[PDB]
Amino acid sequence: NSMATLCLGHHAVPNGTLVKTITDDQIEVTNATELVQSSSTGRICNSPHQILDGKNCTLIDALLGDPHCDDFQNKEWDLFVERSTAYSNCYPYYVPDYATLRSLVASSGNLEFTQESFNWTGVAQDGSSYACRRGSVNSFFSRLNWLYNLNYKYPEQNVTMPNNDKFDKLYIWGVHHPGTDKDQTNLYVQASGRVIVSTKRSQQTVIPNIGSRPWVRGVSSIISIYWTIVKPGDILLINSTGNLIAPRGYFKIQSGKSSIMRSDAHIDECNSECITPNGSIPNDKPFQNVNKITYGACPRYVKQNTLKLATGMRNVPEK
Amino acid sequence: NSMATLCLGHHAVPNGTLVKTITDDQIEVTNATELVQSSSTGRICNSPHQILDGKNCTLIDALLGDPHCDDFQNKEWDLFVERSTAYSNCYPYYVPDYATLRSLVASSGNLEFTQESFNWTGVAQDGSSYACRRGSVNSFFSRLNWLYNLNYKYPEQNVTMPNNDKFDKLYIWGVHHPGTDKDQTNLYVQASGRVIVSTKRSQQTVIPNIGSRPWVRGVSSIISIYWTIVKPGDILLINSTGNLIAPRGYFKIQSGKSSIMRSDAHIDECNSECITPNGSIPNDKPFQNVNKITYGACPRYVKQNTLKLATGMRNVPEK
Amino acid sequence: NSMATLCLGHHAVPNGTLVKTITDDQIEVTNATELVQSSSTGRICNSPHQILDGKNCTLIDALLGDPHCDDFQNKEWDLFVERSTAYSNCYPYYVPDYATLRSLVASSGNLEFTQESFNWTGVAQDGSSYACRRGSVNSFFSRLNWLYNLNYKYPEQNVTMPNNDKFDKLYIWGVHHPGTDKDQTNLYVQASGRVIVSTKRSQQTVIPNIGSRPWVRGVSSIISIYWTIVKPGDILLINSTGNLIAPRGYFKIQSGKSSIMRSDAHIDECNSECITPNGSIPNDKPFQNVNKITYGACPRYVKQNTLKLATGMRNVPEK
Amino acid sequence: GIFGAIAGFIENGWEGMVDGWYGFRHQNSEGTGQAADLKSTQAAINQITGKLNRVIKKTNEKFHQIEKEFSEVEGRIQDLEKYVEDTKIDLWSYNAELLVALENQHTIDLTDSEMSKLFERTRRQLRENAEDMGNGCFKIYHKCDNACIGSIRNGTYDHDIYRNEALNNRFQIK
Amino acid sequence: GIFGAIAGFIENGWEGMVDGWYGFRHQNSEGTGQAADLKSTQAAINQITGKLNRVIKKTNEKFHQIEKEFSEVEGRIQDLEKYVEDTKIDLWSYNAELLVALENQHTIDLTDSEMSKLFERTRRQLRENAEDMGNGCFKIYHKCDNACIGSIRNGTYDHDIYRNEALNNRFQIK
Amino acid sequence: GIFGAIAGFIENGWEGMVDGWYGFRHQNSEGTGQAADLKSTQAAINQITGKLNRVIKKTNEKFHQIEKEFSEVEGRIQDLEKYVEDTKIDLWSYNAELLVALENQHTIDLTDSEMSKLFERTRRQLRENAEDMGNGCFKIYHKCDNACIGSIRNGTYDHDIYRNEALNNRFQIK
Ligand SMILES: *[C@@H]1O[C@H](CO)[C@@H](O[C@@H]2O[C@H](CO)[C@@H](O[C@H]3O[C@H](CO[C@H]4O[C@H](CO)[C@@H](O)[C@H](O)[C@@H]4O)[C@@H](O)[C@H](O[C@H]4O[C@H](CO)[C@@H](O)[C@H](O)[C@@H]4O[C@H]4O[C@H](CO)[C@@H](O)[C@H](O)[C@@H]4O)[C@@H]3O)[C@H](O)[C@H]2NC(C)=O)[C@H](O)[C@H]1NC(C)=O
Ligand SMILES: *[C@@H]1O[C@H](CO)[C@@H](O[C@@H]2O[C@H](CO)[C@@H](O[C@H]3O[C@H](CO[C@H]4O[C@H](CO)[C@@H](O)[C@H](O)[C@@H]4O)[C@@H](O)[C@H](O[C@H]4O[C@H](CO)[C@@H](O)[C@H](O)[C@@H]4O[C@H]4O[C@H](CO)[C@@H](O)[C@H](O)[C@@H]4O)[C@@H]3O)[C@H](O)[C@H]2NC(C)=O)[C@H](O)[C@H]1NC(C)=O
Ligand SMILES: *[C@@H]1O[C@H](CO)[C@@H](O[C@@H]2O[C@H](CO)[C@@H](O[C@H]3O[C@H](CO[C@H]4O[C@H](CO)[C@@H](O)[C@H](O)[C@@H]4O)[C@@H](O)[C@H](O[C@H]4O[C@H](CO)[C@@H](O)[C@H](O)[C@@H]4O[C@H]4O[C@H](CO)[C@@H](O)[C@H](O)[C@@H]4O)[C@@H]3O)[C@H](O)[C@H]2NC(C)=O)[C@H](O)[C@H]1NC(C)=O
Ligand SMILES: *[C@@H]1O[C@H](CO)[C@@H](O[C@@H]2O[C@H](CO)[C@@H](O[C@@H]3O[C@H](CO)[C@@H](O)[C@H](O[C@H]4O[C@H](CO)[C@@H](O)[C@H](O[C@H]5O[C@H](CO)[C@@H](O)[C@H](O)[C@@H]5O)[C@@H]4O)[C@@H]3O)[C@H](O)[C@H]2NC(C)=O)[C@H](O)[C@H]1NC(C)=O
Ligand SMILES: *[C@@H]1O[C@H](CO)[C@@H](O[C@@H]2O[C@H](CO)[C@@H](O[C@@H]3O[C@H](CO[C@H]4O[C@H](CO)[C@@H](O)[C@H](O)[C@@H]4O)[C@@H](O)[C@H](O[C@H]4O[C@H](CO)[C@@H](O)[C@H](O)[C@@H]4O)[C@@H]3O)[C@H](O)[C@H]2NC(C)=O)[C@H](O)[C@H]1NC(C)=O
Ligand SMILES: *[C@@H]1O[C@H](CO)[C@@H](O[C@@H]2O[C@H](CO)[C@@H](O[C@@H]3O[C@H](CO[C@H]4O[C@H](CO)[C@@H](O)[C@H](O)[C@@H]4O)[C@@H](O)[C@H](O[C@H]4O[C@H](CO)[C@@H](O)[C@H](O)[C@@H]4O)[C@@H]3O)[C@H](O)[C@H]2NC(C)=O)[C@H](O)[C@H]1NC(C)=O
Ligand SMILES: *[C@@H]1O[C@H](CO)[C@@H](O[C@@H]2O[C@H](CO)[C@@H](O[C@@H]3O[C@H](CO)[C@@H](O)[C@H](O[C@H]4O[C@H](CO)[C@@H](O)[C@H](O)[C@@H]4O)[C@@H]3O)[C@H](O)[C@H]2NC(C)=O)[C@H](O)[C@H]1NC(C)=O
Ligand SMILES: *[C@@H]1O[C@H](CO)[C@@H](O[C@@H]2O[C@H](CO)[C@@H](O[C@@H]3O[C@H](CO)[C@@H](O)[C@H](O[C@H]4O[C@H](CO)[C@@H](O)[C@H](O)[C@@H]4O)[C@@H]3O)[C@H](O)[C@H]2NC(C)=O)[C@H](O)[C@H]1NC(C)=O
Ligand SMILES: *[C@@H]1O[C@H](CO)[C@@H](O[C@@H]2O[C@H](CO)[C@@H](O)[C@H](O)[C@H]2NC(C)=O)[C@H](O)[C@H]1NC(C)=O
Ligand SMILES: *[C@@H]1O[C@H](CO)[C@@H](O)[C@H](O)[C@H]1NC(C)=O
Ligand SMILES: *[C@@H]1O[C@H](CO)[C@@H](O)[C@H](O)[C@H]1NC(C)=O
Ligand SMILES: *[C@@H]1O[C@H](CO)[C@@H](O)[C@H](O)[C@H]1NC(C)=O
Repeated sequence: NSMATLCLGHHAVPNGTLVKTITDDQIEVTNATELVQSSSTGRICNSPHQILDGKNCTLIDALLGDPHCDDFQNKEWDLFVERSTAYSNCYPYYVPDYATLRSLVASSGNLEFTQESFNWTGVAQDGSSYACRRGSVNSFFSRLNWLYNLNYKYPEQNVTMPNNDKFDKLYIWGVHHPGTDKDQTNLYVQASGRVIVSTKRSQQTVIPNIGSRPWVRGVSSIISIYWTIVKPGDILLINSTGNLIAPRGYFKIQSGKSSIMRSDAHIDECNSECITPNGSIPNDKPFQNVNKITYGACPRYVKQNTLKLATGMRNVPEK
Repeated sequence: NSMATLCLGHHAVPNGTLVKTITDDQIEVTNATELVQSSSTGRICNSPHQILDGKNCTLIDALLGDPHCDDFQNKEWDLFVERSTAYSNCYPYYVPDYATLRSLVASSGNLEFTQESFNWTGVAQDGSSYACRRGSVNSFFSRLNWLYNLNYKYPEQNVTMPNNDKFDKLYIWGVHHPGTDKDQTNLYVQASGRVIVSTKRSQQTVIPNIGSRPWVRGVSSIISIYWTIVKPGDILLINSTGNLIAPRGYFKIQSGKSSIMRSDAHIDECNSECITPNGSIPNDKPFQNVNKITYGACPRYVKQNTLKLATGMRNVPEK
Repeated sequence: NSMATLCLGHHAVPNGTLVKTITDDQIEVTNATELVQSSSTGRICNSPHQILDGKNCTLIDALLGDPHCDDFQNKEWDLFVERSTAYSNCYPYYVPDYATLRSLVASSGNLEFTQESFNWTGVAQDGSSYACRRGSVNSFFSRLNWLYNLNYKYPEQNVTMPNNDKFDKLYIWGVHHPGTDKDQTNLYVQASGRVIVSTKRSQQTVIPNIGSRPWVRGVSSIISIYWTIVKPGDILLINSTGNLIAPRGYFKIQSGKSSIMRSDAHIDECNSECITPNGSIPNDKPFQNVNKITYGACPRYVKQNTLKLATGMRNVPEK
Repeated sequence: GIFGAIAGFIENGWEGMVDGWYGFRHQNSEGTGQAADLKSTQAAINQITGKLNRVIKKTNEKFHQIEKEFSEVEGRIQDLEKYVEDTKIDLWSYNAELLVALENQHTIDLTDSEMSKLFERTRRQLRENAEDMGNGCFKIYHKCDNACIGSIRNGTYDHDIYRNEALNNRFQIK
Repeated sequence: GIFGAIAGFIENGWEGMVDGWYGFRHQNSEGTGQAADLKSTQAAINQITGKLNRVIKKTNEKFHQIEKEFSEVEGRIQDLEKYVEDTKIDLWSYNAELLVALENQHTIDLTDSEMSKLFERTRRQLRENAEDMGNGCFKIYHKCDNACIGSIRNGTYDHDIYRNEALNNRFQIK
Repeated sequence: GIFGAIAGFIENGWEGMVDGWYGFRHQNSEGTGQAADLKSTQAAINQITGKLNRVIKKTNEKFHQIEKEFSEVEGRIQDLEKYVEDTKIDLWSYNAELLVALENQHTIDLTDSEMSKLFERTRRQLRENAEDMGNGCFKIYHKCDNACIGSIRNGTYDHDIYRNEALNNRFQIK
């Protein structure tokens, strides 16, 4: 009847979602999508990243070659996982800047060991200990050679070993600190001793300090652990008058995306790009509240547990 | 005329303020509020944070136990305030990584000292000096025990001290470097020796070097101050041929909101959550321009001294 | 019925550019401008910053006084450029905290040397070496004073030097490590010794270690390099049995805009506020993609190589 | 929002519309109907999908970093490793907090905009044959069957063939 | 601003409107008055108070951090300690500078909106009885006493009763 | 844009208008023509010039910093020196990406506004002598020679002179 009404409008839903804006702290919209990823299975996915389960061995213990860690020789990883249930079962030792040696070996990504022959003379090799037993059978670190006197003589070792290759070389070695002045002369028939390890670019000098250390697996001695990198054309020069824990070769050092993480999470046959100490998490969201420690393609850690991004208009329902 | 005119409009003021926008550099709105804190009383409020005025005492001089710092024994704080008028008045000492020791003691937040009787034998205890004088009476660092000869003998020491509690112990010990070859043998009878202070996890070795040091307060000697932390189930083990400034006990060391700040600001009885070396500032603004050094719930330090957030419309006034 | 049409429209361009927005990823506006400087000329402009081309000399070699670096004495700089082709031709040395010593000297900005008369008594000075030949004639580092035996004797040395000026003073010194116990006695007669360099605020103590070193330019020994800053009203205090590489004076240590940079880029006659290792770049744009290492008024390094800022409306051309 | 159309001169939204974001309800001789407008619905969706895809954007693949939990007291160097990671987290938290607030403020305004665009599209289409009742509805002053209504929503309303009928109803004695 | 009403077709603001932000001002045969609009005034304040509260607020509470000043030349590690803190300060100075520019640009634009919304809301009310003079004022073509004017400031203005008088004053032998 | 005028109800732009950003095209008794509008053009340009200068700020200018490349493996302290510089670059790369995005969104929406503002200014001016065709064009119902057109482009169009003539051309038996 000469009339017709045309109304224009927009939709609504019975159940909106609250989001934040510049103006309001909470306001209702028809839809939102979460931006903070704050959950996980609790299980590190074994792919696409080459995972290595350290089980009972710290990466340093596998490096030195603690007998109960012989499985890990010449291994590769993108992520080495250190477990809280790890123990050391060889000769007692300490590493000044332990953290650094752990960092650099973890970044190299492998324990590829290459054996070299140093021309030690007049010296007994392959020294073993009661504290570092390989089956109720005295033995020592698998990558370290314990030198001691042969027939009441420890001639001053002096040996060079040049890097005639492309790859840089990582040598691990140590200095023995006997408990008593007796242990010193029994092993090395000379008090004190001296270890001088040189490259054309670096120079480490150690004087062994004789003294009683805390009782560990039957010994009151200890070993200081040192590392040395030798670039191509350079030389490794070792000059010891006694108390040298000699090396057996070099570790092949590379530069890649490898690293190390501490967790007790189990490992499954799943696949996830992002790894945390809490197991893998999905990287579909831009932020995550799980942990500030991550590996790989991950969301950025923030403090918020939820950040809702509005994907719809204001929800205005029945007045 | 059957006329009527209805006009719509907005308010205005005479005194508008200029603000920055995306488009314009200075544009006049009707009202803006400041977002940058740029002023302070010049005074520190002693609540809600427990302030400890170090007066003439540095945190290190209170730790070791200076005579004139006697009033700080077993004291706690949230913010220790070191002053520039501070001085030392005891034996001359120096501390390798002084910055680290100060930092770790400051974050610990107490000087709660527990006595412990070490089993030193054949050695005179409680050595004093002309430099650290508690009146005319000579005495020494309250928390340190100077060991020296007894009946013209000093026998090589070996003493343990296990941590049989549930918390971390912090020991502060030292080594004596005398100015003369003569003073060495009058105190310790033997030549230079080794002080070996290890734990299961730590390891520390100091070799005393006899030499002429800067004459200070009557002596041309010096004491190297070191520290050690002992885990639960772990053991502190000292082995000294001589030259040992031995500890009288340990400090309890836990974590929390404690810190330290260099400032000469007077302290009043007010209430402000934010402390700066220039005094307390109100945290009602989100940014501040007073100092990058802050303690507490503070505005964030920026480089601007004013950021006016407009809280009104454009000011359009007269013609 | 003679009407008339009046149309409102806008600006359009055949050659629009694509920019990036909040909603669209590529969208065509009429005009934009680049915000990321991505290209360099490959040359360092000689102004406004006072470049000092080190050429075959590193800053440390110039500091110490490598004979082929004598043309760097008392030279000032705003930016020192170290070249990859540099070398050393004097006595073999090594500097613990090399990076630190190089850092603080580079920031000082000058090698201004001031001689001082240390009262050495009983020792022959100005020791030379074949490894540090000054044209077929033997000599040593220009800023260091090698002390050896005078008439088959070496008196234990002691010297003070105060800082009576209003500026900090930088002292560079060394300690000699002979390669055989033979050379140790033929130089300082004693078997080994101690070097004790102290101030009121600092303390340094070095024990020389005899033993062979990699053969370099004739000798199998080495010098360790140390530095000491003496503030106004303080004192430098040398005390040494032997093996001392004595200082000849101090360097003025200043604070300013000076720094150092590694680059093989040629230096050209031009002007550019911003310097990067791979060449000077313009700073009209707010961001840059050339290198994260810069010096001067530079744009901020970002990962993007292009960010176009729209300067016009959307381009809607001939439909 | 800033265009005063959604939660504005349109009192509330339609829970009865599920096949579009914006639409038309009408009343005439034949009865009532309801149709969603695709052009405006699609326009608002393509923008929100665009910014959603820009925000969710693969970036940030890191491998060997610094340590961030420590089991020993070390002081100076550890103080810094903590200050560094802490300073970084606060900054990315702020970036995250602001990004959400801006995108959400803009999302509301831009959807409010598309409602206003559709209204001004329909208003210009009707020329002089209808009036704004204020509730978001138009009072059409002529007989407009379902076919006629269809031509409005679909860009094919020819206002000339109704202009005489319409103006006669708008002005007369009443 | 972007709506072109404040500092736009509104040539200036009434410096003597002390009881509100937006409002009316009239002249009829009786007299000339003035009154503020509570709805548009409260709308603009609640958005500005809202953003003010987000911008103030905690939380930044920090207690033991790195040393920011140094009396000694130390070299490498102090270089880093300085660089870390300097890097942090520049980033926050940026965040603060940009935050104020965005807020103020929007604080201005949303107030310009509320002016235009009150105007459009008013024109929807007068329907066909008044005309937009273009300066922010309406010319009303019928006799409108003070109770009539007051009926425009609320939804009570019934245009149906003034339509016949207004259309005749609008259309005649001019 | 959010105002729906550029790339909206204006079907396309004019490549042939080189003396401004916004302008008039007319068709009347004396012929046709084109003329840029200076006010709207200068409004848009001064805003874009303004933000452009804030963006090229310029600040920064650092001298002695930390080393950022390393020829030797060193470990802990070097891991930190890299993590600090890396953390900073990602944060500035973010700022730069978000800045360009926000600015360009605003550059487009403000140029859209200036078009819509020029249309509304023209709409108010013509008052009751013209109808909105829906494409940014006005049908002017009376004889409007070049002087009349020019009086619109400059802001001095007296609708009163043409009102009676225009109102008759609008209402009849079409
Ligand atoms: C400087 O001062 C330090 C400390 O004061 C001192 O170091 C001390 O040296 C002694 C001697 O070596 C050493 O004594 C015994 O400690 C061993 C650890 O004891 C722990 O074991 C408990 C259970 O495991 C545990 O609850 C506690 O933590 C406890 O403290 C202890 O095992 C040894 O005793 C075994 O070995 C001897 C040697 O054969 C036997 O005679 C004993 O019977 C005993 O067990 C025997 O029987 C088992 C069968 O069950 C058999 O299989 C095995 O082979 C063994 O023979 C140690 O004698 C202290 O531990 C040590 N303390 C510290 C802190 O280091 C230095 O010696 C002093 N320096 C100098 C130069 O004198
Ligand atoms: C290696 O090389 C170093 C370098 O020289 C050398 O060390 C030097 O040793 C001497 C002697 O020990 C020492 O000399 C005096 O230094 C003190 C600082 O001097 C000024 O500062 C004081 C205020 O702060 C004030 O005295 C003056 O302003 C002074 O100018 C100085 O105080 C000492 O003075 C005492 O010295 C004798 C000691 O009896 C007396 O002559 C004085 O009166 C004075 O005090 C004595 O008298 C009072 C009166 O009652 C008495 O109560 C008190 O107990 C005391 O006995 C120093 O003599 C140098 O400072 C120091 N050099 C330095 C530090 O750089 C080593 O000796 C060398 N090595 C070897 C093995 O020889
Ligand atoms: C501990 O163990 C270390 C390691 O084995 C050992 O160090 C070695 O010491 C010797 C000492 O002579 C030294 O000998 C060589 O030094 C030179 C090598 O130079 C380069 O040669 C090649 C390329 O040029 C390349 O293969 C090398 O890698 C190296 O880059 C070289 O000069 C020597 O050759 C000499 O041979 C005779 C000796 O007289 C002469 O005919 C030569 O010209 C030359 O030396 C003489 O030349 C000049 C001529 O003007 C003459 O003036 C001068 O006086 C000189 O006598 C040797 O080949 C080893 O290099 C070195 N090795 C390392 C790694 O440092 C220690 O000696 C051992 N410690 C003890 C106490 O025995
Ligand atoms: C770490 O902690 C332990 C635990 O206390 C300390 O152990 C103690 O070390 C000292 C020193 O090594 C021990 O005393 C020595 O015991 C040995 C035992 O063989 C003994 O030889 C020695 O005496 C010899 O030294 C004298 C030095 O003045 C010599 O002059 C003398 O030799 C000459 O005299 C004989 C005459 O009989 C002549 O035939 C010759 O002319 C000969 O040349 C003498 O033989 C000391 O007495 C002590 O026993 C030991 N304690 C324990 C419980 O084991 C460490 O010292 C400590 N290490 C640190 C702090 O670095
Ligand atoms: C809160 O607490 C902080 C901490 O102190 C105060 O910050 C200080 O502020 C003062 C004054 O603004 C600063 O002192 C002055 O800085 C000048 C320039 O600094 C640089 O330039 C010189 C080059 O000449 C460099 O050598 C120097 O190392 C700096 O890098 C100095 O030139 C000043 O010297 C004196 O002499 C001149 C004569 O030329 C006088 O005109 C001056 O007034 C001055 O007295 C002086 O050093 C100081 O640097 C700041 N310190 C810090 C740590 O930041 C705040 O001021 C204080 N209050 C508030 C409200 O924040
Ligand atoms: C400004 O200045 C900077 C500094 O020099 C320049 O940036 C560098 O640019 C170069 C390219 O010219 C980059 O080098 C390239 O990146 C990779 C680095 O090599 C890795 O791989 C080896 C083992 O394969 C590792 O040992 C090493 O440690 C690295 O991890 C390589 O992918 C590249 O190798 C390519 O070249 C060789 C031949 O040279 C080929 O045989 C290979 O197959 C391969 O194609 C190459 O080395 C370097 O990474 C950049 N950053 C730096 C040095 O920090 C800028 O270019 C310069 N100019 C501008 C305008 O910015
Ligand atoms: C680094 O390793 C090297 C290995 O080559 C080692 O070098 C050896 O040093 C010792 C002592 O420094 C040398 O012994 C000397 O040999 C010469 C050669 O004839 C003799 O002339 C010397 O006799 C003197 O020394 C006696 C000491 O009691 C005196 O009493 C006597 O009267 C003589 O004056 C002395 O025996 C040895 O020759 C070298 N090795 C070689 C191959 O030459 C060095 O010690 C190591 N350094 C460390 C570990 O710090
Ligand atoms: C710092 O500088 C000072 C200043 O020179 C310096 O102090 C001097 O040290 C020497 C060495 O100890 C002292 O000279 C002594 O004099 C006595 C005289 O009674 C002699 O008995 C000493 O001879 C010993 O030599 C034998 C070895 O060959 C020993 O076995 C024997 O037992 C003898 O005792 C020795 O020559 C001198 O007295 C002091 N003081 C002064 C003022 O000269 C000190 O050494 C420097 N500090 C260092 C180098 O660390
Ligand atoms: C802390 O040190 C200050 C030094 O600045 C002492 O202040 C002086 O002490 C002397 C001796 O008691 C008085 O005679 C002076 O009047 C004090 N003020 C000066 C010199 O300005 C202060 O006594 C020391 N002890 C505290 C503060 O407890
Ligand atoms: C639009 O035009 C007429 C409206 O009645 C109709 O024939 C046509 O089908 C409409 N469009 C669609 C997609 O139905
Ligand atoms: C305006 O509307 C409300 C409701 O009636 C009230 O504030 C007031 O009474 C009204 N004013 C007039 C003049 O009707
Ligand atoms: C207004 O139009 C007239 C034409 O009649 C012209 O002369 C004048 O310049 C115009 N106004 C302005 C400000 O240009």
